Amino acid sequence: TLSILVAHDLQRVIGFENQLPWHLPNDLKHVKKLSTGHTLVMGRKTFESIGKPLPNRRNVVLTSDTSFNVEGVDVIHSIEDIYQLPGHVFIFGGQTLFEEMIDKVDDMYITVIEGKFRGDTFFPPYTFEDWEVASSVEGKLDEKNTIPHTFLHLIRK
Ligand SMILES: NC(=O)c1ccc[n+]([C@@H]2O[C@H](COP(=O)([O-])OP(=O)(O)OC[C@H]3O[C@@H](n4cnc5c(N)ncnc54)[C@H](OP(=O)(O)O)[C@@H]3O)[C@@H](O)[C@H]2O)c1
Ligand SMILES: CCOc1ccc(C=O)cc1-c1cc2nc(N)nc(N)c2cc1C
Repeated sequence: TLSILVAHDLQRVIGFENQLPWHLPNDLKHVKKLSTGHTLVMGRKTFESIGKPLPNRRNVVLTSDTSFNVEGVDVIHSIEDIYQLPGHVFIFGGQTLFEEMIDKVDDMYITVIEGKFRGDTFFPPYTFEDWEVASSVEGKLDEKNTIPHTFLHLIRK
């Protein structure tokens, strides 16, 4: 299976100055639950943003840099390389990867951040005419997690 994994706000903002615009521990827990034991494919900027590979899963970085050879990270240099990766592969960002992959993926695991943030990078537009809502689950709020959010699993019709 090839899936997108993304958090975007009400206006599809995903990032600002190479980081997330929001602090939301529960979204990171969601990512952990979905992708542990599986594969993440990410662009070079996203990787440099996190700074090290995420534990307990295969981290794959897409870059044109032929000098890229980082411990605990597998590198790929083409979109076409993604299709040779076994198991459940999650397209992990950022904007460029999402734009390149949204027409190719089986499904999407979206965390809708129910706020309006300043962004400089965006998830591409999509329509529910093309995507069935397999599930929609409201995130629980508390002291550590104060921004309303909804976990959507969308499957291409
Ligand atoms: N909210 C979220 O779900 C989420 C998730 C991840 C990231 N983000 C945010 O997204 C933003 C970053 O997005 P971005 O678009 O600027 O960068 P990005 O997608 O993370 O990385 C862009 C880089 O990926 C590489 N790349 C992409 N397609 C390629 C291809 N076909 N062949 C070779 N290399 C390719 C290139 O690296 P080289 O220049 O080295 O060739 C390119 O410059 C940040 O603000 C970050 O915080 C948000
Ligand atoms: C680009 C900055 O994003 C991060 C920085 C730190 C951490 C820490 O776990 C996680 C993220 C992060 C959260 C994310 N959350 C969701 N729902 N989906 C993603 N595709 C995603 C990707 C990254 C990279």
